[PDB]
Amino acid sequence: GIVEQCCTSICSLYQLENYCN
Amino acid sequence: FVNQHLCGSHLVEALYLVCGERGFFYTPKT
Ligand SMILES: [Zn+2]
Repeated sequence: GIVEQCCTSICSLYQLENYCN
Repeated sequence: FVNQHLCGSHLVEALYLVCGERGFFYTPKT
């Protein structure tokens, strides 16, 4: 989920956008 | 865009900024 990808690890702008509606 | 670990409230603010009018879902136990 988002925590694992973007907080534990680092996310690109594109990966963060996967959590938009 | 920043290349850093984004956690807690900072992560939520990043989604509010990136997603704009679309909105977003924050589901931490996923
Ligand atoms: Zn802080």
